[PDB]
Amino acid sequence: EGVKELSKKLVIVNGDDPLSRQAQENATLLFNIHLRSTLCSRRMAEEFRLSGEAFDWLLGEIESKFNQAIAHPGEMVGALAAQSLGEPATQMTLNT
Amino acid sequence: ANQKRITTPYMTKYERARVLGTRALQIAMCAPVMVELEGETDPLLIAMKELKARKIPIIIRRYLPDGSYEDWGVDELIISD
Amino acid sequence: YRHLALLCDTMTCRGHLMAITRHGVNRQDTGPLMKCSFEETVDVLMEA
Amino acid sequence: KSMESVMVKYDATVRNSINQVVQLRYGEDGLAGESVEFQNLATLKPSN
Amino acid sequence: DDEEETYRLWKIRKTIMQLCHDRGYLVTQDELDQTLEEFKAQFGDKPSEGRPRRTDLTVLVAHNDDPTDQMFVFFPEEPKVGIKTIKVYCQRMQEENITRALIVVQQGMTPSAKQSLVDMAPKYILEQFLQQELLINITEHELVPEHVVMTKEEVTELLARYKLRENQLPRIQAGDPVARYFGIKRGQVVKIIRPSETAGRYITYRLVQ
Amino acid sequence: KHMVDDKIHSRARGPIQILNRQPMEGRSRDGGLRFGEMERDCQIAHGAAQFLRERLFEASDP
Repeated sequence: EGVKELSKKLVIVNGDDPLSRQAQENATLLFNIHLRSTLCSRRMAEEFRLSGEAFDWLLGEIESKFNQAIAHPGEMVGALAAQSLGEPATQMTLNT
Repeated sequence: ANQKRITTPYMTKYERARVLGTRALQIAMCAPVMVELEGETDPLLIAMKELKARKIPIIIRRYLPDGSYEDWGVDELIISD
Repeated sequence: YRHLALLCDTMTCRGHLMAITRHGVNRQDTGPLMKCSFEETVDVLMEA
Repeated sequence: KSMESVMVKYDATVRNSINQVVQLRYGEDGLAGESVEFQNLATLKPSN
Repeated sequence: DDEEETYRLWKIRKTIMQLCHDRGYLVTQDELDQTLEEFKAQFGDKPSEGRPRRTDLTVLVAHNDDPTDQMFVFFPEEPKVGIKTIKVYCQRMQEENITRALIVVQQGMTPSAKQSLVDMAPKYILEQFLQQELLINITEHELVPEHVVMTKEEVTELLARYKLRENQLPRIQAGDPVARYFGIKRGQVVKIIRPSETAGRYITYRLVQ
Repeated sequence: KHMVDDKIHSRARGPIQILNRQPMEGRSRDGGLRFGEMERDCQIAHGAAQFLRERLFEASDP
């Protein structure tokens, strides 16, 4: 129930359009799979053995980290990407 | 309306930088202040105390790319910091 | 991969290839003063 | 000078100066490049 | 080579059936994937100076629903098709009640007949193709992601929900072989489902213009 | 021959050219520094729009 609640907690696409929900699920499809794979009950019960306070504190930490990990709007992403590809060209050599 | 809130309630670093700078500006040229201060001279510290108090008398107009605008008050804007 | 895929999709987003030349960027109507700020100035302003 | 114009709007999509949508999300994930981290997935590769 | 010719014709019919199935016309499973040896037993293995030859293996395939519009294919004996021959084909579409036809030319197709097909395309829709481009398939490639042509209701609700227009939507050229394979006219929207390395799946939207 | 005394200089609102109202060049005339094209683009990449605007319009030629 905690991992399902977190999987419903994280959001990238808002709205209740079924198109929006499908886009949201395809956007966080890989990440939801990875977090459910890490939070499988066998690994929690055997390999990790965390308490309930540790578990819901962890869920809050993951939600806060993802909330920080969202992309802010208005960032100059195009010039950032053009520069971020130009710099490894400067480092990389034609004589390599 | 309070329902059509498409953009995220998480206010951004750009927004916090702009409001911090302008708040420090009218604090610097002596507009009245409504957050309680422990004694400081610099508008930068006064403005960051205001920002962490979340009591700014400024509402942000965000231009959604369709042509419409949406207003976001700092009180209901949740701070990433 | 974010920046790399963003570069490639901005390259291919116009329905066709976009070589980074005057010979393409003059053909896309992306602002006369963008075109002027590119390497050719007088011709693109003069055509605009 | 090719891509001085691409930035992300408030609806978390990518639009140019012409405001043409190119990416629905930034890097098709909407996640920051400083925030993203290397990760090893254990689901893929082991036997059934 | 006779065997090469009959293998080519078998693959031509196979890809035509797969094209019709992916386009949305009612094609039975045996023609969708029949054996090369089954086709050889069907037609006689000898396209060169034999009882199988061009136009013999044409099909008239109806749609999955609303069978009023049906497509059919032309196989001219000549390599370079004649305008008089495509006028005979025009007479065949006139005597039929269906307006959807495809033409398969062995060599290059004449520009006079190109301009002709541009002229009479609006009254009845005719599409030409070449032996190699319909000998190989495009959607089977791993580089090529999934394509689905969306309809007007989906287009309207899409534009309403994203608050963008058709010019703001990214385009795809009409003469691209993907659009030629899917038979899509000017200003029509196609969704593309693509495998995403960092997100699993991506749904991108393009407009044939 | 590279001496720090010969290399160091700084400017605070000196002369302006006849053709354009811009700072001098070279420390002999107490010249101004060229805030160049790629530096402007990298300032854009940082996003300091007000800083770039003040550096480009009113501190140069309002």
